[PDB]
Amino acid sequence: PVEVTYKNMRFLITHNPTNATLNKFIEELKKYGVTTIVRVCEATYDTTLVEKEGIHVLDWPFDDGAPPSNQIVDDWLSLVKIKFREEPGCCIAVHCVAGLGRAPVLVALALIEGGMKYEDAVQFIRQKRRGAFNSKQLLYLEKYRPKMRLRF
Amino acid sequence: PVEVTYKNMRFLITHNPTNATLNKFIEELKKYGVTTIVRVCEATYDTTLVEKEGIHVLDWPFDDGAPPSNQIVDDWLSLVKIKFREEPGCCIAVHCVAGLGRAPVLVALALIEGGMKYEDAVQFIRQKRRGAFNSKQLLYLEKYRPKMRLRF
Amino acid sequence: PVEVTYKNMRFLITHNPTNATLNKFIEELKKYGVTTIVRVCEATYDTTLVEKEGIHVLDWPFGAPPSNQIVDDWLSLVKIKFREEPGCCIAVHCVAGLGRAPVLVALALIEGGMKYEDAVQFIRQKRRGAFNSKQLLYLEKYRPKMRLRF
Repeated sequence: PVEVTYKNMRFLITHNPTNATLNKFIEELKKYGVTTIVRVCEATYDTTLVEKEGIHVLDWPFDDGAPPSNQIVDDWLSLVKIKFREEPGCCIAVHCVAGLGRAPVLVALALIEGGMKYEDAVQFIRQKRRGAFNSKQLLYLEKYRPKMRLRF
Repeated sequence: PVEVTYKNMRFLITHNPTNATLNKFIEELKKYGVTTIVRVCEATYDTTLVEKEGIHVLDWPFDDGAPPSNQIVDDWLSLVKIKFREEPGCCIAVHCVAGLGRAPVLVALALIEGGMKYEDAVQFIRQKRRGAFNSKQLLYLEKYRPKMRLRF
Repeated sequence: PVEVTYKNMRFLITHNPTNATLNKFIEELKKYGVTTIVRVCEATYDTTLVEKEGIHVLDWPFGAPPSNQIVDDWLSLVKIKFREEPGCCIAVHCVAGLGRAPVLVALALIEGGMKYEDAVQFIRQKRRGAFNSKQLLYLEKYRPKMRLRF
C-alpha cells in the first residue's frame, strides 16, 4: 500500500482484497482514515461489510490501457473536492485488481489538478512505488488536458 | 519517531524517553542533527546529560487539549526562524509524554506558517504518522489564525 | 539507496557496486527506471554490461567543489533526461557510502527553486547524515544559474 499526500489530499493506493481478508483490509483502511474506496477495475468482493464500517465503495471501472472517460474524471475531481473539504485529514483509497495496475492513474490526475505537470505527478508517485505506471499510461497522461478548476 | 521537513525546516516528533534509555535517545537525536528539544507535556527526565551533549531542552507545557497560548506560538515561531537559519540543516525535536499526544501540534503550526492551510499540514503529518491528530485538535487547528510573518 | 524527487526530477543516490554484484545492481536500477548513472568518484567497475542494458554511465569525478564544467554538464543532463524520458531516474554514487554523491542532487534541487538549506533538509529527511561541514559551507556560497524551466 502506497500513500501519497499533496495539499489537503491524501490517497491510499492499495491492492484488491478478498472476501476472506476483508476484515484486516477494513481494519487497515480505518487506521489510514479512509472514508471512500474507488474500484477502477473488476469488482471482486462484497462491499456490505465495508459499507457497514462507514466506508463507501464506488465502482468506476475504466478499460485497461484506455484513458478514463471525461465523466469519470469529473466525478473523481468532484469527490476529491468534497471529501477532503468535508472530512479534513481523511483519505481516499483506490485499487485495481492484480497489483497497482491502473489504480495510480486517478491519483496522478488529482495531483495534476493540484498544480503538477504529469511528469511531476508520475515522479511523485514513483518515489513511493517504483514500478507505478506503464508505457501506455504515460503516453495518455502526456495528452491529458486538466480542467485546473480545483481551488486550494 | 516521525520526521517532517518542509522549507529550511526539519522536525523530529519523538516519544518521551526515560532516564534509563537517555543515552540511546541522545545518540539518535545527534544522528538526526537535533540541536533543540521542546517538551510540551510533563517533564519526566533530567536534562543535564542532554544539555551536556549540546542539546538544549525547552519546557513549554500547554494544557490538556487546550490550544497553545499565543506566547508559546510566538516563542515557537521565533525558535523555528533562528535555529534553521543559524544552524542550516539542523533539526528541532518535539515530544509529549505517552505517544505522539500534542507534540505534532506545534509542528503543524510551523507548516501553516510555511504556507500550508491547516488541512494540508494535517495530511502532511499523517502521511508520516497515520494517527497523528485527534478531533479536539483538528477543531482548534481549524480556528488557528497564523501570523504568516516567517520569510523563506 | 535513497530516492529524492522534486519537480519532474527523480534521483537515486546509490552505493558503488562491484563487478560481481553488477547484475543485481542493474536489475534494481532498471526497476527504478534509471537511464543514466553519474559516477562522481573513483571508477571501480566495468560498464559494458550496464551500457548494454540501456544505462549510460558518465564519469565526472571531482573536499574540492565540482568544477563549473561538471555543474554545467550535470544541469544539462538533468534538463534533457527528465524531458526526453518522462518519469525516468538519474542515479549517482561515489565509492564508499553516500560520500559526495548528494552534492549534485542538492544542486539540481536548488535549480528547481530551493535555497540550499531547503535542499539539504530535503535530502537529510531521506539520509540523516547526508552532508558534512565543508560541503554545507560551499553549498552556502553556490550561485545557481536558475535557468531550468518547469
